[PDB]
Amino acid sequence: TVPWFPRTIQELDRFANQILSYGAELDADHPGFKDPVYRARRKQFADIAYNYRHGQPIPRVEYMEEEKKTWGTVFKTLKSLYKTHACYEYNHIFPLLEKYCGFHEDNIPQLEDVSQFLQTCTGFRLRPVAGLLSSRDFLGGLAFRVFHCTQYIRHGSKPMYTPEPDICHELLGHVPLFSDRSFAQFSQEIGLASLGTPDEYIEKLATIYWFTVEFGLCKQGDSIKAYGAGLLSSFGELQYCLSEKPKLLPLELEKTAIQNYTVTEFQPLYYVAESFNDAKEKVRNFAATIPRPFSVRYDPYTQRIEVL
Ligand SMILES: [Fe+3]
Repeated sequence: TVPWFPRTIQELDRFANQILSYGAELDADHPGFKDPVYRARRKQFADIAYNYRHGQPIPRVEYMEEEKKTWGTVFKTLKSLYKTHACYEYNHIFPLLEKYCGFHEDNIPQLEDVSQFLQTCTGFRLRPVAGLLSSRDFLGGLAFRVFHCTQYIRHGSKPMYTPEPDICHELLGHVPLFSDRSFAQFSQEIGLASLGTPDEYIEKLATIYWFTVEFGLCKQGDSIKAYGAGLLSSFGELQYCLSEKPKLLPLELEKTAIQNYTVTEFQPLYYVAESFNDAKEKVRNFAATIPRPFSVRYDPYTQRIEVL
């Protein structure tokens, strides 16, 4: 048989009831483990994601001074590297995010405002997400240009560290790239390639996602820059990734999809994309080889996937 997949954007609502219910915040080594206030705050954000329904505005949240401080520290520290380390598309949109979304050290941008801004850029939109979605569900949302986004922030005791994505990572790492046309298309191609795809191939696409959307390097003229969200939200790894230490290889999906990696240390190897249009073409070609008895297409006019 073929695994179920949403045919309409509203159907993404099925995902909220298929996440991992025992999150990282519950682990003994989590920065906020012993903090009961943090614990309740996280549950509060998880309840918002749980009750969220496609089409609704994303609830605004008054962040505490402590949380704004953690955001400020992360913002301030990462900002210094973007001009020289981030890909052109990133730096091109950041000023706009600062002007229209309140991307500033003293303020944590609200997801609703960021979502509206993205929608006017590429039709991408955000949906608050509780915890960990399976790769199949996470990738599936991209097909509709929907990005499942965390709303909670890392624990304040370790502002430069997070064992999971949190709002700083989503907004400083992912968001600026989703405002780029080609990137949006490229991201969506991965999502489309995952619809109704067999588990074994979902894993291949998750790995490709890891080496592009999360830890990708882009060719820029005769130079190289970072566009991966995991890099763009990592002070240490962002500087490291463009140094002489890591091994760099051309994005080549047949090899990239099988490549192992660990999410604990700096990546020893990175794949370099020629451009987002090219990475998009490569994904499309790779999707072609995935054994699926059907073809899928997204119709932005009706917000439905057409199955051939
Ligand atoms: Fe991420």
